Amino acid sequence: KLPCRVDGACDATIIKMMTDLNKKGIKVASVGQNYLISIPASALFADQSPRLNWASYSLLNEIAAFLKQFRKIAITVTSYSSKYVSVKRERALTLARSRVVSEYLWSQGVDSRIIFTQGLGSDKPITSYTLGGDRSPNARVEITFRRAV
Amino acid sequence: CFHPPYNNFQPDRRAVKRVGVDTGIGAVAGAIASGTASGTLIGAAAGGTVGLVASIYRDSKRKIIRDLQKQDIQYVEYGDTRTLIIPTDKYFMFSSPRLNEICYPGLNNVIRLLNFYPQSTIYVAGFTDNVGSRSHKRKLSQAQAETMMTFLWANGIAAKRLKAEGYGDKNAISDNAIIHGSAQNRRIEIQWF
Amino acid sequence: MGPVCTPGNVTVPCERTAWDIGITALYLQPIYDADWGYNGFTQVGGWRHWHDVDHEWDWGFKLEGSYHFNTGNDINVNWYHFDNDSDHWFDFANWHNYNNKWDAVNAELGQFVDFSANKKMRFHGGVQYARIEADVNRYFNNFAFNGFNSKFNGFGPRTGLDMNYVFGNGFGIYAKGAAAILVGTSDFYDGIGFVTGSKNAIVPELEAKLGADYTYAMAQGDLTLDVGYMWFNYFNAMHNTATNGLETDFAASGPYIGLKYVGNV
Amino acid sequence: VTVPCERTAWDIGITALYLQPIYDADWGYNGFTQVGGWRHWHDVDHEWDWGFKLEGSYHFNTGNDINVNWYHFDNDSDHWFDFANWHNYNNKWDAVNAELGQFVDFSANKKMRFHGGVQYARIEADVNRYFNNFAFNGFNSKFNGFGPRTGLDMNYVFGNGFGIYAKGAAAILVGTSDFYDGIGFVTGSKNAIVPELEAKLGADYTYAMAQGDLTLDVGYMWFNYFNAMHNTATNGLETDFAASGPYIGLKYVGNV
Amino acid sequence: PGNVTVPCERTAWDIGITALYLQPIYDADWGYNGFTQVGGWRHWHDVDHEWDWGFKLEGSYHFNTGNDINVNWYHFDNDSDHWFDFANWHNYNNKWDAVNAELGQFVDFSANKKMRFHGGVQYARIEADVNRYFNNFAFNGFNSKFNGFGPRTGLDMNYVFGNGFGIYAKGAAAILVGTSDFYDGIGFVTGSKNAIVPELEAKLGADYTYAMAQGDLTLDVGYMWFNYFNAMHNTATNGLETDFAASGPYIGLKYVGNV
Repeated sequence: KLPCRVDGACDATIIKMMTDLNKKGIKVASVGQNYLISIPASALFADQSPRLNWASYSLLNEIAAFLKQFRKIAITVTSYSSKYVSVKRERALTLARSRVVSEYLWSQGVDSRIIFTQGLGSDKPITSYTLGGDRSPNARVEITFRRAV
Repeated sequence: CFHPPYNNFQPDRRAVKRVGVDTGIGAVAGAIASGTASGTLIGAAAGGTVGLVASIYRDSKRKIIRDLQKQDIQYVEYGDTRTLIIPTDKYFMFSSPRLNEICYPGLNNVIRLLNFYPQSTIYVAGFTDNVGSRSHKRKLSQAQAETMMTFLWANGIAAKRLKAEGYGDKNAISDNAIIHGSAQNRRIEIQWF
Repeated sequence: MGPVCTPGNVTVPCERTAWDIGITALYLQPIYDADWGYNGFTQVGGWRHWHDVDHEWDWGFKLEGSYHFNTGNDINVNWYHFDNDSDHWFDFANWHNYNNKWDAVNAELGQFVDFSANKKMRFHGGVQYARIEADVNRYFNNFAFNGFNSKFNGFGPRTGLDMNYVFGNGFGIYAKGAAAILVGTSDFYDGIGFVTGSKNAIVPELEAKLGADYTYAMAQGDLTLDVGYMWFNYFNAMHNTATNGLETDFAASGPYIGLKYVGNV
Repeated sequence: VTVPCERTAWDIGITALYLQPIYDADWGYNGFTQVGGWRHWHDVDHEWDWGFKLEGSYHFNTGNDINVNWYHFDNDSDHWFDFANWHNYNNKWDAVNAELGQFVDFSANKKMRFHGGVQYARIEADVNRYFNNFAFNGFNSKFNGFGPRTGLDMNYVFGNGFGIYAKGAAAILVGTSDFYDGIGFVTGSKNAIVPELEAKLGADYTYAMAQGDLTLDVGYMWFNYFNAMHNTATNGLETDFAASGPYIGLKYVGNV
Repeated sequence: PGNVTVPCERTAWDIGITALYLQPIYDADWGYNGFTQVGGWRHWHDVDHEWDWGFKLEGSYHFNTGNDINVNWYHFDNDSDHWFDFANWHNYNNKWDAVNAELGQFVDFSANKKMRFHGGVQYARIEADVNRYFNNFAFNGFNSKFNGFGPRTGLDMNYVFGNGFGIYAKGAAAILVGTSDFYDGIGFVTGSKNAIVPELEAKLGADYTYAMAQGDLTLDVGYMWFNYFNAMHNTATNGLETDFAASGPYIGLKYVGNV
């Protein structure tokens, strides 16, 4: 007579997806209700370009499937890139990357009232090892949100 | 062989105990199988090396994280920043900085992990749920964080490598309007680089 | 891509001047090649089964002192000393006795590195002088028969590695191996065949050890108990015409247990 | 330099080796022909044959890997020194190496892998001399050995997967060597110590599969045991059993 | 405590020439020839190869991350004479050529100690000819030749004190596949084998370097040893097969020019 859970979401599939994402080099982590999905940008875009590889749309499809399990209110997609040319260049590149990922995720309908976007360039690194291009550890895209109820 | 409550803050020696037990049982096996002194020595050496290879990756990081994951402690690593999140419902007595001793294994486990990073820097931060006055939450979180810092220092961590702070409901990792989320909120974070 | 990155960006340790003295007891057995390993025979219907020397295990020892100084540079001077008197009773009518002496002095400059918090290694190169000796005497049931002899002494370099996988908690597994080359003078004299010879020659050599060690810290220094197994091999050691062959390999293998005391300054 | 950061993975590999074995001077010369007053001795002329190598290994802690690899090689070769009489060689060689290795980075191009461990080897040689129709006697020699093995491998990768490698190592083995010759009516069984040298070179290309890495390599390998066997049936006394040959190989490393 | 940062970008060339004062050595099988007999005392005579000169010439190209492609050529030619008796003697001509093409990498563990790990292909051509003479007559001497090529690996240890002065020790091992042929005139025999021969070499000594405006100039003085197992073989000698080796000093000059 009444729904037995949130529509189209199974805990077993949630754990399976989290394990798979952690397996393929993507990072999925949960702290309380705060979920973080760290994407190595080497597996989403080309070298220092806001261009999605057509081979990476399977990865973004799996991500969008993962985000459809939880009932959230506001996602936040952010980007970070290694230092290439100048502050404006990587800031604009990260903003474009975040916009691309946001519009794709919003197109593959994930129920979220707001999807924020920001590009901080290389202002918040997570490693002291800056050697490398976008193969660098801290050239990534962070999709973070808080499960609602 | 091991004093239960923090083992007098002296270095744990489970590895040598396991190696000695394995050498003894290997000597027993060599005596039983061959019955000759050379056979007994060979069996003892084989048992000792078996105990070495067994307790040698049983004392590696991965099993330590698995074990402290077992009680209630969660380990989250990101880049170089590694965080241990410890609940203050199983590890601190009700509304008091008194450390809980019944959970002496897990806390001991924590020390082991932190001893794999001798050059690290430790931030210990305490968080409590929204109930009570602001000053109450501030004082209680600060007391719990300071107690954890003292415990970390006691086990052999240099006093300059610590910084302990207590936030109130300021940083939140769950919604305080619900029960289980509020339960997840009360915690101690141990960050190191 | 290595999202976590705290590699072994350093491998050279901080400067430290210290001394160390080490003593090791060695439970080995020596062997030669086939040219000298077999002697005599038993005849069953023309079936001649040769009788091997099958050296009974003996005990040798090693001492070494080392001086550690800036970075991982250390100087180790080592003496290996081994004596063997092995009988071989191919029958109750006659037998032989072998006196095998092996002495080796090794001067060693080594560079210490730690590839990570766990695995350390120590490259080492230097020189080595070795004096090796064989005195074989035959005997009847009570008549003392004469045997032959072959001596050699040589000098030359030696280089290799020192792989210590240390897991913390003062325990480690070590595998060491090195190769040496010696130029020297050898001689042999045989009173049975009435033949003498003396010449300069070349001996290559490979040695290795493999085992487990434990380091205990003390306020004044460090102690290390190391228990394992040792192998070495010297090529073309002696030469003699009386025996079935002409040349002879000179190898040995045995377990070994030792203590090493390091004291800081 | 830099030690590669913590990585957990399993990996298995299968390689096929086309090799020729070779004896030293003591056993190389078999049979003779007298022509024009001269006498010529016939080269042993071992034929190339397929052995195989299977490695199972596990990368557990930062810059480390425990590896096991088993070599199986068999040879049934025929040699005629003259028309009426020949011999059949049946030479087997099995060798398992279990070692611990440290992988180290020196640049984006050159990497190395140090390794130390143990290895066990059975080397067998059965000789059946044959008249034209009748089955004649032969001589056998078995050596079983066990001992340490230390080596270093240097890989050079130009990016995108393609690269080269050169892997050298030395080992020492002790065990039991026994021989049995019927014509001379001699049999013996003694303990013996044999050294071992080997090296390999080749090239290799890797493919970044979604679940891991598929590493396909091609190479050549040389090895030699000194004083491995011995018998008086041959005109010499001791042989240093050695071999060399190419080998293809497929390897798969899947992260845990 | 931080060190061992591989050398920076360097593209240059270098060439080295070295004179070698070499002494060859055979094993017991070939090292003894002839005999003198005094009351049943049988004193065999060592061959005692006369010490000869040889040359090593090397050219190398240094490229990215301090790597280098280095090719060496060693050439040795000795003609020794030994009279076992007063009515005959033997001349021994030994000629050895070696080509070593290595790819190697430099390593700077500290400001004082450095390493160099190299690997590549080693080719050798080794011949020994023995001619017996009744003080005037070319008798039936025997010859033994072997050629081979194969892998070679090695490690070089340089402890430098700065200002060019330093000590060096390089040790390497190699294995070769090739063919060895022998002809024995007195024994009326000949043969050929597909033979594979291992080898070890190790050299120690001292080096000096001085800074050029064009590059660097080094002088090296050392003592070297090397050995190929079972290089040659013949029934003519008392034994069957000979282990071949040599040892000797050497002094040379290596110039590296920057590009």
